[PDB]
Amino acid sequence: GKKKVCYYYDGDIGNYYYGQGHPMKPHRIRMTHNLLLNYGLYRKMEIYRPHKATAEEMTKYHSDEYIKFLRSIRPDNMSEYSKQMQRFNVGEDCPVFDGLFEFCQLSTGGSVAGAVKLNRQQTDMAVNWAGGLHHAKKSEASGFCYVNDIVLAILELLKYHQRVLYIDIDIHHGDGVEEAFYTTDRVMTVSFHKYGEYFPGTGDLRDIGAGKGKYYAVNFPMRDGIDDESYGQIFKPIISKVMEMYQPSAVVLQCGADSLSGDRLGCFNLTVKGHAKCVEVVKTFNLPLLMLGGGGYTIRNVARCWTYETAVALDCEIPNELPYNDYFEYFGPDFKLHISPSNMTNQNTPEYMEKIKQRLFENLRMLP
Ligand SMILES: CCC(O)(O)CCCCC[C@H](NC(=O)[C@H]1CC12CCN(C)CC2)c1nc(-c2ccc3nc(C)ccc3c2)c[nH]1
Ligand SMILES: [Ca+2]
Ligand SMILES: [Ca+2]
Ligand SMILES: [Zn+2]
Repeated sequence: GKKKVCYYYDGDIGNYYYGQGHPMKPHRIRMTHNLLLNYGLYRKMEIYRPHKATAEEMTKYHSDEYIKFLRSIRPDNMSEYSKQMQRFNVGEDCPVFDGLFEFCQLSTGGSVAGAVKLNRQQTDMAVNWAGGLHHAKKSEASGFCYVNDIVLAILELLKYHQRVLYIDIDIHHGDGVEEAFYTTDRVMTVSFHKYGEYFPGTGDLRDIGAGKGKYYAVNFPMRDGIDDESYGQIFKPIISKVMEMYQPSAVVLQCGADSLSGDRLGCFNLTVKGHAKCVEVVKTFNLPLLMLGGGGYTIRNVARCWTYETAVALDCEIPNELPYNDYFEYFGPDFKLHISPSNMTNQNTPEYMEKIKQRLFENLRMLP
């Protein structure tokens, strides 16, 4: 039936700025919030302002030196940290910007607070669109991510859940999360991503985990142009088999919107309905679920996507005609919620999709 949904948002999140020309735009979180408020989606959700996660909470995964660096570096003192900046990969993709640490604290706070709420059985679903920063490593920033809120949220869920399933539908491989849990069977990581001449270069079909974690990392490598039909045909069968074999007690779903058609950095062809079908599939298993954001670089489409996925979480039908909102002009020329796919060729033939699915099924047969 219909579930209780808790949503995490801090009104200051949209003011963090990565710099001119940087594709990562925290303002998309504020556009999402304003659109979902104007659709009236606040009437059915408990809205919470996340606390600022402490350096101590972040060191449950990240190194003390790395978190100390993030808490200390500022654009005005960067000159004195050239050595640490290289060591921690702070540069073009992961720049130093005003309020960087506070941005990490808010992104992380939402994810950890959502995990605590789920652990206490006070909600069925927890949503943090500011989270899902899946590339951050133990002592290194990567791919616009500095603190891995997902790993921290999973560590929190592991306090009450023996097995946690992580699913990542961002176009980029969820490498930081996969790496963090690569040698354990208490987390199964499943990533669907573009693979081949594409960041971060990891997520081959043959990367399946190591030691006690062997068979607990699942990667579905895809080519350009995947559409709703093709994605839908492999997502539900894979997730159903993973649910059957692994029997997780909690799920974390990274909803990176850069897998949508027309994304500035992505080359997939999903519509908002095709992307949201993943949320519908996961929600059907009736397990405690933490829904997170991630990529998404055509910001009007990210706001549409996450507003629709919040409506999906709430089992609320919302009209295609967009309500008036603070960013109404960004949704022209149509002013509709749903998007059309492009004429791009789907390089993922039906035979390729079935072959990769069958290889993943062989690996899933190896679970106990
Ligand atoms: C939030 C989750 C997520 O969606 O998975 C994150 C995606 C991260 C993508 C990172 C990717 N990085 C890369 O491909 C790494 C090899 C390089 C080195 C750095 N240059 C700037 C780009 C090539 C990349 N970087 C860019 C890019 C494009 C334009 C930029 N423009 C500016 C001004 C600054 C940084 C810029 C970075 C595109 N692709
Ligand atoms: Ca992914
Ligand atoms: Ca694992
Ligand atoms: Zn991405």
